[PDB]
Amino acid sequence: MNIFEMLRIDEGLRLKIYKDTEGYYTIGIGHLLTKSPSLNAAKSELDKAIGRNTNGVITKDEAEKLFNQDVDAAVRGILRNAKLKPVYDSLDAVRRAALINMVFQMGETGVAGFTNSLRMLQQKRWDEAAVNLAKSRWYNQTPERAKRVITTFRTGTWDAYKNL
Repeated sequence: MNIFEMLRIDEGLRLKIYKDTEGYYTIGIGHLLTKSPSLNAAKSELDKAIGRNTNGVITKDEAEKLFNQDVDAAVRGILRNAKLKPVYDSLDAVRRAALINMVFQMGETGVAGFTNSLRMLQQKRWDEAAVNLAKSRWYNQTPERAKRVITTFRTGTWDAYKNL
């Protein structure tokens, strides 16, 4: 398993504009288009994103190309972030995938806010950190996905995804 397969499981793949769990306009593999309520604002961001008149529908290839960029941007974001970088550097390869997953979902800013959890991860207190991460809107809102990510941090294995 790898970050790509992992995220592909957590986000799914949709070739037509859809609303995400928060009610926002999304397409492909969890690619947020706009927080705006206008389907029209969404289609416009979409076309700009793809470079063609999509009319709200994209191909598998287009979806994947957006996905590749988003993963790259997630990694680079962590590497540039002063709160995130040190945690990332401290982690083994599987857990690193878990931090990338959070960042792809909630943005750099969002994850950087999990101050206490970040400190625990850095200190390698797995169980403690898993408990702290669960005390969040994040866990409350998307508990199935949050549980898979948390288990990944707790065990350092891909068990939670081997199921799926």
